[PDB]
Amino acid sequence: PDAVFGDRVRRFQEFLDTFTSYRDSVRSIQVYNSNNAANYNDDLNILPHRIIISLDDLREFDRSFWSGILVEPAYFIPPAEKALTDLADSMDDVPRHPWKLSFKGSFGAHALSPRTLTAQHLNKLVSVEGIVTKTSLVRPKLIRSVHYAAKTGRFHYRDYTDATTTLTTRIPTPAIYPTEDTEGNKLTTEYGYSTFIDHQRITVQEMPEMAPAGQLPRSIDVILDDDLVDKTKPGDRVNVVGVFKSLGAGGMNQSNSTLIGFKTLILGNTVYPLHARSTGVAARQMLTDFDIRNINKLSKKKDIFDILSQSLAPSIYGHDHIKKAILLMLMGGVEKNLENGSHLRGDINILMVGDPSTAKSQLLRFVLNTASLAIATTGRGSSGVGLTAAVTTDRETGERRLEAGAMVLADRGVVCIDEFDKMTDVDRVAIHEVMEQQTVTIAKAGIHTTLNARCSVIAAANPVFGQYDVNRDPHQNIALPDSLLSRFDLLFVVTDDINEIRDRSISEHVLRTHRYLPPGYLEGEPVRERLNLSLAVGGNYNGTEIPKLVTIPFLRKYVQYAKERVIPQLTQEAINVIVKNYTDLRNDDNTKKSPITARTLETLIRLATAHAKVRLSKTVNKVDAKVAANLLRFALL
Amino acid sequence: KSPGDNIDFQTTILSRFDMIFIVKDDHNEERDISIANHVINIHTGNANAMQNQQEENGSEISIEKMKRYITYCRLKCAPRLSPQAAEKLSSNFVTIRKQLLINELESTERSSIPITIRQLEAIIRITESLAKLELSPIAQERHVDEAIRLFQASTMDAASQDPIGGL
Ligand SMILES: Nc1ncnc2c1ncn2[C@@H]1O[C@H](COP(=O)(O)OP(=O)(O)O)[C@@H](O)[C@H]1O
Ligand SMILES: [Mg+2]
Repeated sequence: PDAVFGDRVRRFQEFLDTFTSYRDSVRSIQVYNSNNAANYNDDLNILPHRIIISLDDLREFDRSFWSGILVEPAYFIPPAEKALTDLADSMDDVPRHPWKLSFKGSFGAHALSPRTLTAQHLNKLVSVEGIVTKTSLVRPKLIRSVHYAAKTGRFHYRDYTDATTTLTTRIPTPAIYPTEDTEGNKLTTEYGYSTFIDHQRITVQEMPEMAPAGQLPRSIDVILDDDLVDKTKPGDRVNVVGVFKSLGAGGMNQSNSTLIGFKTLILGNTVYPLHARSTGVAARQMLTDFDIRNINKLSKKKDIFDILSQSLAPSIYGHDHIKKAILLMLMGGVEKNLENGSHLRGDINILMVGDPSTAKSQLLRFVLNTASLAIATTGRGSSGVGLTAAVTTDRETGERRLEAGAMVLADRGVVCIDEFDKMTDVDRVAIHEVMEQQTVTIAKAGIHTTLNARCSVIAAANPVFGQYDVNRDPHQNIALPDSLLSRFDLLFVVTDDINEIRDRSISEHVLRTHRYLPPGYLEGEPVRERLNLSLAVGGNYNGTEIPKLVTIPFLRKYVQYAKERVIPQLTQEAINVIVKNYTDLRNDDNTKKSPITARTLETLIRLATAHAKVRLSKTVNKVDAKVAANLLRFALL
Repeated sequence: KSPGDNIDFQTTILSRFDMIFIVKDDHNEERDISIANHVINIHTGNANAMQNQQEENGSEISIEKMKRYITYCRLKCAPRLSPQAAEKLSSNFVTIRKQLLINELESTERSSIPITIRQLEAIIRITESLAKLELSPIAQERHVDEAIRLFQASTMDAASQDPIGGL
């Protein structure tokens, strides 16, 4: 019993009593676990015993304890965890594992990168952001072994600890695995009564956009324990909060005699996956009730389809039908999985082709910034293994494993392909399978695997002459094969025809767009660039929370809500419209930019379903089918 | 030959550049004499003494001092165009397209060098670049006229070298 330990425990009791949010969070975890246990008893999921703690609240309550948490976490985190366990045990007596702690908030000088991690930060709580490059196999670690002695018919047990389990060092007492009892009787291992805690080690390298352009990168190992396991995949941007620890003896013992130094790693307490641009982490936003009410009150309006569309990229003049197509693609339709395993597409593919300087790349860059899981690729820059997958070899097991390409990484997401015309044919015929079957089949030497590639694709192409020609055949203008043309749901030809009034209006719009100042910025000061890393949970300038046209942060709240919540179902009144329009398009005498197949019918169904998603309707209506039908007519005529 | 016929790459690459210069072989006696005199001045060392004298005078600035000044003006100044400087740009942008439209309608062949909205943003960038020299937070009409003159000297005369862009 240590007196300063008890004093720190009592101080964290006072902090937990003052801030009732953590008191409510412990109770909310406990009622969820007890309700699931009662459901399993009567007729699932379990929540881990750890609490998110704000460092700013602790700093306001007690600056000494906050600086103790940051600077000497070994002396301050175990008292606080003991205090949290005491609180949870005092409340859970009426309805066993000790409670853990996680940390959020500003870290100040402790917000570092793997390059910025130095030996002065050892034995300190640090928050480190980077990219996950390597992850190890999840391995169980024996904590208590249970054994049976058949001669006496009794169960024995032995507890095992290692240096990574405790923040404070302890005298290492290595107790061997018992095969005798104290009297010499044979022991048999009771697998299933023993306890094994999951253990992982990941490598966090500094982000390639925050790393210097010529230097070799710096990384650090992070050890994760039971409930922090498998919260990451390789390629994720992460923020790991944990204690920068030194372990063992750096060769000072006689047996060791070498200059690896003291081995250093982060004992992770907290792992936040971060959303960065063109990464595999999907952007998510926490929806408050007020935002849900705003989304629902916009849903009842009649002009909601012409309000969200024009508010996508208001800094681009024209392309009004393309904005509608991008919105319906972001809604993304409903995927059908039949009882015999046959799959039907839900997502919408858009090809744009036409004259240069027509804001195609700007639209691609907008979709890269406004979509939750958009990944940007270029034509010749990416390759066949670049988009689909590749096979490499890991160091430990020596067996071949898979590296996921851009299409696999953008599963349930968005692929923005610029310079679609300049792509190699091998990667084309790779893309044929992805855009329809929505899967990637790898048949390499020894490995045969099917990966999910459920993706929306936006493509920007150019005509073979550099400029679109009205008098020439559009098949001659695009010069793309028929099978790729059929995959894309909507194909838009954007010609830079020039008229005096239109050039006047575009010139005024661009000139008034270049005269924008951000709020809080001086007239002469340059706008600074801060890279956007968002936490993933689970032409008028003054648009402020749905006055006329919505903000981009609110618009992706609407898209997220419509994607998770409503799953519209097709009905007869939409079916008649889409059947009539499909028959008319199949038997039209007019020449079309896009060929007409049975794929256009499913395009009509997906577009009607996507428009129903905009209205937050559980049913697809006639008005959805007609707008989906005459949106297709613009892309064809 | 056309300007797009002379280059060994796609004509759409030209549209991505803000200012394109076509450097000419003058083939004139008096220009050749002057350029030969200048190169002999450089090789003799008279150019070094003259440049040092002008740097003492101040009509020429030092390279390191220019580098540090460029860094200073890049971090400090970011000019904005005035509203009275916008309508002149919108007129001087639409007159080029008015000439180009009737030229391409008469010829019925598309010009090898195009004028696009990216060229409008290019003239905007030139205008806000001239004001960044003066550490001026406001781009005025006097910068717009110099930007138009610079665009005439580079992109427009190269476009007039194209027979389709001329006429
Ligand atoms: N309709 C338009 N409205 C606003 N800006 C435009 C428009 N068309 C082109 N631009 C501007 O011209 C520039 C040229 O880039 P972009 O048009 O995206 O090239 P491309 O069309 O060849 O992909 C962009 O910065 C964009 O802002
Ligand atoms: Mg482009």
